[PDB]
Amino acid sequence: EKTGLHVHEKIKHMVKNYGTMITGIPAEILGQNEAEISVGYVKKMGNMKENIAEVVRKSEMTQPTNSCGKASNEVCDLLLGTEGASEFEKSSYQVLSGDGSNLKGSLPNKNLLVRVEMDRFNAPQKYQKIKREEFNPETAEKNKIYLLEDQLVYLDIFGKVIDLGQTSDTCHRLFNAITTPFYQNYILYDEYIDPEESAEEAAMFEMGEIVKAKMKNIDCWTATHSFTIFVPESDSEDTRTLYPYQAYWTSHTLQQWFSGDKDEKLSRLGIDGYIEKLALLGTTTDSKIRSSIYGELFSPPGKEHVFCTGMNEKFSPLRVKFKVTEVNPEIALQNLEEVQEFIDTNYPGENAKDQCELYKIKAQEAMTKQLEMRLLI
Amino acid sequence: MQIFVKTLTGKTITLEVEPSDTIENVKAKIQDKEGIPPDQQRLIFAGKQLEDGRTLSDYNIQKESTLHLVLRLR
Amino acid sequence: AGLPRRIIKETQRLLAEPVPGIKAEPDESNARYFHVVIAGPQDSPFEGGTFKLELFLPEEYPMAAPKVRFMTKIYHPNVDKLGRICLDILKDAWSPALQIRTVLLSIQALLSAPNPDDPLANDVAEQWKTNEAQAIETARAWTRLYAMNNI
Repeated sequence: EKTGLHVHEKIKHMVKNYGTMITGIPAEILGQNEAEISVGYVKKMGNMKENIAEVVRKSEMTQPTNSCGKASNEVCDLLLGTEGASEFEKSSYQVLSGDGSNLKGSLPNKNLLVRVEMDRFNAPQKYQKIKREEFNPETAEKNKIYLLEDQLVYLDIFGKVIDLGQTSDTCHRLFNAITTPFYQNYILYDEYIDPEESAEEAAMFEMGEIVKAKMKNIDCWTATHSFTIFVPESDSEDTRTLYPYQAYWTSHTLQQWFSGDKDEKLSRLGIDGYIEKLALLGTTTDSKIRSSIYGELFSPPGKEHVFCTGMNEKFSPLRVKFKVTEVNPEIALQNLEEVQEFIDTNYPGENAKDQCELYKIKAQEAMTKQLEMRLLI
Repeated sequence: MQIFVKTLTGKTITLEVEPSDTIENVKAKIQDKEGIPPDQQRLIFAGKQLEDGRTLSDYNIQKESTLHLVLRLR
Repeated sequence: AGLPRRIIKETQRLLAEPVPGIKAEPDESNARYFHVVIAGPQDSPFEGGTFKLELFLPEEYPMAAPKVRFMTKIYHPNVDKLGRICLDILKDAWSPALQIRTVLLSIQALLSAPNPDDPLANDVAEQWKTNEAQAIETARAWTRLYAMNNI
């Protein structure tokens, strides 16, 4: 009698209730470390105890993480354990099949944990014609196209020069077709430029269609999002659904994710239904539906129709990468129960709200004591 | 050349870099070391946030420096 | 210069097919500068006000984001003391597929959907999150105080 739904149940209850506390950092360390980073916010005149008080009160050290990756990291070290997850780090991610195949097939009827990473295509959208005489790869702007008199290169994120397979005769033409001075340093995929207007514009159009072509065989990928999904052992093809666990930068915490029961709402999609949506993210070339689906899956509960609109329209194409492994209910529920010991031992209280309010207070005190120390001269 | 990054948890982690490493690079360094994407991290140094188009020498930090990794923002 | 076509055509499309509740004109001198009046949205504490903004296209415009400043005084937690707004993109930066009209629309939306959990003016955000109804009351007062009788 130690289930897969017993680990979902227990980790969800515990995140919901103790927030940042599931990490099991003492409040005294939060306090000191926050004091350290905030020493400089304290006013320098008046009575220092009050000035310190003012900084300590505005703090939010106890509010849970926000980084989608630090959240998924700490899910990992619960469900799997320190050494557990450290050697799940190793496993390389498998990019998702056009249709969803590899994931479905990578989901036995054990107690498994997929960790996803999601990449955005950070391809260049700036270009600059320039003389070769004045180039300097460690001096110029990275992730950009350079058009020399006789060669067409990409400077990449790390500052490597990557040649774009063009003859020097095509380069010569392009360089010299582009004369009007504010298009010397400008953008590749402008929609207001017309090939059937100038030779310049035909050039700018053409160079752009080169770059677009080359670029679909270059690792421009950078990581954007992180989450986990939890797939408890079922006794059926229907009595089986999945539970995704995320946070998001400047949006929501895992705590928040669970309290609006998004995990549950996405488990009511079905497993094929989830992966089919998730698979479409990486394959559609329509921004409006890339945005829709992104919201559906990754927004905080309730803001699904407004998370990816206007300014947060998703324009980069995305690449979902997954990696799987299994979870021994017995090692996980020991990880969790070992956290609940720590809490009840050091932050005793009979409501949980009370146990947190004690944590915060102990944090605040620690912080106050460090600042009091630091600023006595 | 080689720097430190302290989190609020006090988890210091150390990276090997180059003075002409862009700040967008250190975040990927961190990604490889911690599995946190760069879009879900924020680095500050001596008070000042660091922007993505700049380098460590442009912030004037080399050898045994600590950058604070910040994993909560609003 | 004053080109490219992009700026030219954006400026035409804005004058030709404007955004309901938003008027956005180029300055005679400086075609990269824009006087903007946004009406207080219906069903919001700013209903019946008009708010003046300046929108500047930085000289790298198409890929730098335009800078926006509220001229009119406004009691809103996403506009600082100097009338600056958060234009920040979420796990991304400004693409050139984002045009002036998207930012204008976005400010508009922000007036309808004030977000105190991303504060730019802490006193007012802090009052918006606890005494929302007193926040909104003062918001309506300010729009009467500074955003009525403006043309």
